[PDB]
Amino acid sequence: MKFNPFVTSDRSKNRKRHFNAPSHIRRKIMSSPLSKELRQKYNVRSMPIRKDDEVQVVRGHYKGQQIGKVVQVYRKKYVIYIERVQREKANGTTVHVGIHPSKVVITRLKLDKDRKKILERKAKSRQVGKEKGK
Amino acid sequence: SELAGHQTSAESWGTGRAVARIPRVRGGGTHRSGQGAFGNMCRGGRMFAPTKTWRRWHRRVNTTQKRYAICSALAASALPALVMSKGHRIEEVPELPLVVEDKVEGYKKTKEAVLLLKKLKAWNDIKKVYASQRMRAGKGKMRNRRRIQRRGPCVIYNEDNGIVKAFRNIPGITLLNVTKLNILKLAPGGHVGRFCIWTESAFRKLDDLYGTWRKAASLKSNYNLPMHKMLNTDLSRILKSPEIQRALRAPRKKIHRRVLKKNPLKNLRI
RNA sequence: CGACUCUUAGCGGUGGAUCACUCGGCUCGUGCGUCGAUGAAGAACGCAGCUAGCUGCGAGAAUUAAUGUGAAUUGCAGGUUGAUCAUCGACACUUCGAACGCACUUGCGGCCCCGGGUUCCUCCCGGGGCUACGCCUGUCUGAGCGUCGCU
RNA sequence: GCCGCGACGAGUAGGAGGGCCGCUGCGGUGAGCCUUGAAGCCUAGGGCGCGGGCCCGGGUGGAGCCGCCGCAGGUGCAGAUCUUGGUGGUAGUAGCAAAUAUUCAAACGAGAACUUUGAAGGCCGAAGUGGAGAAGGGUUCCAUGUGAACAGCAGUUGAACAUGGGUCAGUCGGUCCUGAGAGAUGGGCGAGCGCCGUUCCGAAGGGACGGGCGAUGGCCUCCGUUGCCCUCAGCCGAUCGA
RNA sequence: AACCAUCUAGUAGCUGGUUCCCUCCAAAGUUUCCCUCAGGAUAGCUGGCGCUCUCCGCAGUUUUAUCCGG
RNA sequence: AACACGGACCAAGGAGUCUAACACGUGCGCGAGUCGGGGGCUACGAAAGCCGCCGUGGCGCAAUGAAGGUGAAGGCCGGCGGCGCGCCGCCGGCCGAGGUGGGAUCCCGAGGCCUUCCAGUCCGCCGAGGGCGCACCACCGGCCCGUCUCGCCCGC
RNA sequence: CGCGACCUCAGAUCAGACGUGGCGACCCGCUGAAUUUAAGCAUAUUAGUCAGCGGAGGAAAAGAAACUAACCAGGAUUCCCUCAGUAACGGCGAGUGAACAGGGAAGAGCCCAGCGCCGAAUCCCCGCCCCGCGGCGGGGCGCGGGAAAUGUGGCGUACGGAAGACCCACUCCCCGGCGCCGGGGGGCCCAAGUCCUUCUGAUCGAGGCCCAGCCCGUGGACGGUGUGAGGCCGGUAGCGGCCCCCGGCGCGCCGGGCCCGGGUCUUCCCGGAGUCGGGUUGCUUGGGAAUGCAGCCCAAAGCGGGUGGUAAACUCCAUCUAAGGCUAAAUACCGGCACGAGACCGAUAGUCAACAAGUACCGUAAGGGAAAGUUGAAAAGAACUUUGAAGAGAGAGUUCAAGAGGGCGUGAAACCGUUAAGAGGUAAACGGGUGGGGUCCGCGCAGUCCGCCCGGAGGAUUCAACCCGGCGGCGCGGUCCGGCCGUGCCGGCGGGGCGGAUCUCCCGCUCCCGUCGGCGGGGGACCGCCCCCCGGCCGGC
Ligand SMILES: [Mg+2]
Ligand SMILES: [Mg+2]
Ligand SMILES: [Mg+2]
Ligand SMILES: [Mg+2]
Ligand SMILES: [Mg+2]
Ligand SMILES: [Mg+2]
Ligand SMILES: [Mg+2]
Ligand SMILES: [Mg+2]
Ligand SMILES: [Mg+2]
Ligand SMILES: [Mg+2]
Ligand SMILES: [Mg+2]
Ligand SMILES: [Mg+2]
Ligand SMILES: [Mg+2]
Ligand SMILES: [Mg+2]
Ligand SMILES: [Mg+2]
Ligand SMILES: [Mg+2]
Ligand SMILES: [Mg+2]
Ligand SMILES: [Mg+2]
Ligand SMILES: [Mg+2]
Ligand SMILES: [Mg+2]
Ligand SMILES: [Mg+2]
Ligand SMILES: [Mg+2]
Ligand SMILES: [Mg+2]
Ligand SMILES: [Mg+2]
Ligand SMILES: [Mg+2]
Ligand SMILES: [Mg+2]
Ligand SMILES: [Mg+2]
Ligand SMILES: [Mg+2]
Ligand SMILES: [Mg+2]
Ligand SMILES: [Mg+2]
Ligand SMILES: [Mg+2]
Ligand SMILES: [Mg+2]
Ligand SMILES: [Mg+2]
Ligand SMILES: [Mg+2]
Ligand SMILES: [Mg+2]
Ligand SMILES: [Mg+2]
Ligand SMILES: [Mg+2]
Ligand SMILES: [Mg+2]
Ligand SMILES: [Mg+2]
Ligand SMILES: [Mg+2]
Ligand SMILES: [Mg+2]
Ligand SMILES: [Mg+2]
Ligand SMILES: [Mg+2]
Ligand SMILES: [Mg+2]
Ligand SMILES: [Mg+2]
Ligand SMILES: [Mg+2]
Ligand SMILES: [Mg+2]
Ligand SMILES: [Mg+2]
Ligand SMILES: [Mg+2]
Ligand SMILES: [Mg+2]
Ligand SMILES: [Mg+2]
Ligand SMILES: [Mg+2]
Ligand SMILES: [Mg+2]
Ligand SMILES: [Mg+2]
Ligand SMILES: [Mg+2]
Ligand SMILES: [Mg+2]
Ligand SMILES: [Mg+2]
Ligand SMILES: [Mg+2]
Ligand SMILES: [Mg+2]
Ligand SMILES: [Mg+2]
Repeated sequence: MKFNPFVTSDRSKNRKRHFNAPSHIRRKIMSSPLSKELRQKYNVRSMPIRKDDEVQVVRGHYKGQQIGKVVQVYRKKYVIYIERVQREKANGTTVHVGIHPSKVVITRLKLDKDRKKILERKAKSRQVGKEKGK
Repeated sequence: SELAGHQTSAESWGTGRAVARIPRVRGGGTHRSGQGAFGNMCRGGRMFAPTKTWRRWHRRVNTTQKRYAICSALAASALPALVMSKGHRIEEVPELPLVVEDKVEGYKKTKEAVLLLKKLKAWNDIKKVYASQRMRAGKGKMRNRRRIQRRGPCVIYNEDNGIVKAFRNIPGITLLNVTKLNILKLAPGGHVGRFCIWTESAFRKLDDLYGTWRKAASLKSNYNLPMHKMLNTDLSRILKSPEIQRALRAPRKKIHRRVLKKNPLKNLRI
């Protein structure tokens, strides 16, 4: 149960939050998990996804083991267009199909300055929370 | 709101014109002209007896009756048939007014409290609740009353030593202070037989809180236990005592059905 | 058997009831409880690469700076020493409006200062800064066979 | 609860009882049902109940629903010259009748009684079916293209639609003036937002020329540019109003 | 005796309408008073809830006595 | 049926409600008492629980009278003081809170309810006749407050 | 005459300042209706209400007695409960209608004038200099300028007070700064399966994970995600973490001001006028020989005045000190910002409006004021061929499905077309009773098994009785051994916990002459009730 009284547990207010969310929050919403190998490395459960990340789709029609590269993110529809997931429209032009980020797993991070910075912050809060809970 | 409906101006056309003699909207080339404002039957319009806030919501009740109730309910918790008929699954449980050692208070984690309920073999009721977690029917759905589940077994404690935090995660289980007991929870639906789990302190305190029949309660100012009207409920055993049977008449239990009238003029042997 | 008329069922049409969805209301409650001559409220007119409305904005005109965040917006073209979003203390805010130079025609003005204009002739032109009513404390200049003083 | 005996049964206005009659929602409860297809809907199928109504089969549909014990209600429609929304007969009917009128060929075009040109015949007959303006409308003006909808038949057309263009003043008007009058100030009245009243109980001029004295600016020549003092000044009522 | 909104859902002894089943019982239009006669009260008629006794009392009836009647 | 009115057809909507007070009936709690509703202490809960030196107060337990006020059995023996054997009043002792009729239930119980004929106890059951009488009704007395008439005494 | 003091009144685009309108849910002061009720109506009622006008704040207003009472007396205001539908008013009809005392929330008190003392001991502004300066202040210096005797400051104000003298005892407060240690706003973070099978277009479904009963749980609220998810993501829990800003109490120090008291005895001092009050008129109030308010007229006092709910005269008593002022807390809030919930409503409902709504549109104007939601998981929106001027269609084609093709979910009736069937001169339509034909169903179309018996035919390592082992039921085991209890009862050299309107020396405190009483408390006995220990009776399991 939630005991904090200023947080709301009401259906229409949360749906309103999502469908009318700003870009900077959407960034935070559209997150995906790390594989257990990478989880062994950084000791981190999940990360916000980036434009140039490699991914495996788990469910849907296009599922498999094909590590596809990301092409572009469409936050306004909360969805991403990936390298080989597409279908040909009649005239011939192919179209990348949108996929929801949660149905996706990272195999290789595009590692910038901030990305390493964030992973260390998350690791710090993990070490403190486990030793503190301990 | 009281305003609802009546904000329009609407003079009636009146007699003539072969029309209904109703409050009609005042002019203008648009749909709403002659279109009907007030009246429960008109579109829009004031529903009958606008719902007022100064309705009598709250019903007060007498103290003696409340305490009577808590007593009856507790008496029922000792009876097993009643506990079963409320559906609680309790066959291998050793004793219904199920008392426990006072070390549980010192528990602070659910893994332990669960393993405890396993040792007491009360988990099947929770198992029933888990299987029974499902969706509500109707418009409630859109007003945050979506999910429903069966009620579980009560746990009563005297003093909080972390146990509250420790149990609250298990679905169904209501905790209770003993001093501050509640009926709305003890007898849901006014139906008798919630399965309870007492602690030794709470079990001993009842003798002081309500008293026996020859010692009043020390805590409440003036309150003895509720009196019986008749003690020997089992009339089956009564009715076959020597004394009454001795003093009764003989049961005339032979059935004498309706006789058919045969004609004496015709039938000789009749 | 014909055509016509009546009745029922299958199928197709008109029309949009019912049922299921719900970023809206109503009601109750909590905590705060702040506008304006430093030009408010309201109205008008404008501003987008393709834009009419809705929404946002004031000649810096769908936004500047600063701070936080940390790589997009997207219907279409095109161009990480911080793109984009939010926060908002610096910066700015056209014209009517109590409305304030006098009028409501958007017409007339008045004073002072700059630059072209002179060749100080002052004209002519542009720009800039002032120019509402009432009332208060003080400043200044005045009035009165009002009341005195000296002559 | 079950069972046995007799006697009776019309009913408006009206009263009372029982409703495993039915609707919407709340606490318990059915280890209830459901994408191997819920609700709703359709049905010359099978059945139950005196009845209110309900249960099975079949078809359609694509996500939620019901039984039992208790509680609360905005809880059951044929009518109200009821409300809103939709559809019939009446009807392919009444009708498309104010002021004389059209006809022949040719062109584009898929197609022409009505478009255009030419030819022929008629009318309005300068108190005009003409040429120009005002108030008032506000892009309807002009060109190119379009042929959905509109122009009560049609249209290759149009004041319809879509794209684009277009209004140049010292001298033409407003702007200036006052007109019947409206309307400030002073003054008065008024609980008060405000009102009477327009020369009436008002210290109602900021102007000018010359003289003197002071003050600056210039080929300081001569003349400007501000100030005081002397001398002079009737207005009339601020202001709008063609 | 204009027009717009508000007081305003303004009053009506007067017309009009008023949503499921079955079962059981079942009327009045008469008295008196009212600026009462298209209306109320009030007695009357009706239902429902019961209660005290029953396995001596009562009757829209006659008879026998006895009065009354114009 | 009407030469009385409303109605072309269909779907959806559409009408004795809420609040206060009172009266009667019923169910529940406690009982000469009863009630905390206001106030105070202690996720669902704005609930729930407690308070009695928080029962102030409300309703009831006494009426009547305009008001000052007043306020709900009595009977009998001896004595003492006084008067026409008796009486009034004043001191000590006993019974002491009405009566009649009708009254559902209870009580007494002459006698008796069968084995072979008598003798012979205990337990039941029935019952002639007679009593104590609940509730309730009818009547009769008594008591209380106001009021009227007639009276004679006690007290500081 | 001229010059100079003052007084009174003007003008200035004088230097510096302030007002002016909006919002108006709640508040304050005025003015002020009628519908309607009374079965009519006219006074009353509706009602000091709607509507009009002005002025405010986060609250306002109120408020420290010209009081209540008439008791053994209480003691500012505001608000709740009760006093109460009471006393009273009223064509005595209809109806209207308070207060004081009592228990509660909160609780805080103060200031001038006057009368009088003090070299006006007072104030504002300019100028100059130093510090500080996003709430314009602190300090020093001017023959710098005004205000002020038509009265500035200190003390002090009805609870009395001062001056004077005489005794006793005193030392910390106020203003602003700096640095150092410990609520509010903003930002970023934190557990655990996509494990193995299976249906399906897509799975959040189903089944499974053994004795470490899948993993976490201080986290199983909720939302999202191609159906229905504790463990896929965001969040939720936690005296969990980190980073900024603002505040909050403390400490150490600087530059200034303030130099005040407690009692005693003696002498003096002390109050607010066109106001109270009266007559009179009109409104209002529960206030009735006038409760309040106002207008006119009259017009006062000082051992005085007002009040003491029936006018008046006489009379004693009581209680207050008006006619100058301030003042936070509890209380109110259908407007606003930003927040939370619900036995509410579900597109003819709910605000008029779930949407480009106060929009389109109407009226010269004041004002009036609508209709209108829904493809799909995914735009995959139908390339290509073919007839036709094209609209329109035919094949092919996406999708699980176009039986969802841009006003497109499901798609009833009224109404129409066609098809199939049956019939037809007393308009159609109906109830009862039968017949015929259709329609589909009966999964009909050689028809019941059940016990028991009799008889003939198979087969299984099988029946009874005893032994062993376990368990349950019962016990007149007449009365086997031991417990446990009793809304049962007696004994107590018991130990006590509550209550008592039954009694009871000591202690603590004030007063009187180490002595004598009183009040409060406390042991100390005494009565009732229960609980724990024994012993014994009765009865049960
Ligand atoms: Mg439903
Ligand atoms: Mg159809
Ligand atoms: Mg509809
Ligand atoms: Mg519907
Ligand atoms: Mg723009
Ligand atoms: Mg920037
Ligand atoms: Mg930023
Ligand atoms: Mg003009
Ligand atoms: Mg009958
Ligand atoms: Mg009948
Ligand atoms: Mg379907
Ligand atoms: Mg569906
Ligand atoms: Mg209907
Ligand atoms: Mg004809
Ligand atoms: Mg014709
Ligand atoms: Mg014509
Ligand atoms: Mg003609
Ligand atoms: Mg002619
Ligand atoms: Mg022309
Ligand atoms: Mg044109
Ligand atoms: Mg034509
Ligand atoms: Mg020219
Ligand atoms: Mg005027
Ligand atoms: Mg002019
Ligand atoms: Mg002109
Ligand atoms: Mg009505
Ligand atoms: Mg009306
Ligand atoms: Mg009629
Ligand atoms: Mg006669
Ligand atoms: Mg006739
Ligand atoms: Mg008709
Ligand atoms: Mg009752
Ligand atoms: Mg000035
Ligand atoms: Mg305002
Ligand atoms: Mg009347
Ligand atoms: Mg009437
Ligand atoms: Mg009348
Ligand atoms: Mg009045
Ligand atoms: Mg009144
Ligand atoms: Mg303010
Ligand atoms: Mg105030
Ligand atoms: Mg005041
Ligand atoms: Mg005062
Ligand atoms: Mg009082
Ligand atoms: Mg003072
Ligand atoms: Mg002072
Ligand atoms: Mg003074
Ligand atoms: Mg979900
Ligand atoms: Mg979930
Ligand atoms: Mg699971
Ligand atoms: Mg998570
Ligand atoms: Mg938490
Ligand atoms: Mg009055
Ligand atoms: Mg006065
Ligand atoms: Mg009096
Ligand atoms: Mg609507
Ligand atoms: Mg439609
Ligand atoms: Mg459809
Ligand atoms: Mg039908
Ligand atoms: Mg046919």
